[PDB]
Amino acid sequence: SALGKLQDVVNQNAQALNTLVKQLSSNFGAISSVLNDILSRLDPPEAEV
Amino acid sequence: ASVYAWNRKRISNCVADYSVLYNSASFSTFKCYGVSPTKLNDLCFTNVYA
Repeated sequence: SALGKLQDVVNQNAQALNTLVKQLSSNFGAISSVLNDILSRLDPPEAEV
Repeated sequence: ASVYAWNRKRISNCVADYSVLYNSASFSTFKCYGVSPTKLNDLCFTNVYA
């Protein structure tokens, strides 16, 4: 832990990138968090919403 | 059956064929929520209840 300052930058950026990718699994109020499922089971009018 | 005691049939482990829904003439309302009626043949469901 002597190089804590360097390890912090690696940890902060990796955590930020991990948080970004984990946001792809959030519905945000939509039926599903994946576009393919929404497109698979909805018509273009309802899929757009 | 009467609406108060409605029949529930569980459907699983089958090849779902919805041709009955499209070929029938008797249906008056064919509403669908969360899915598109025409796309029912291109979907896989964990379990179905009728």
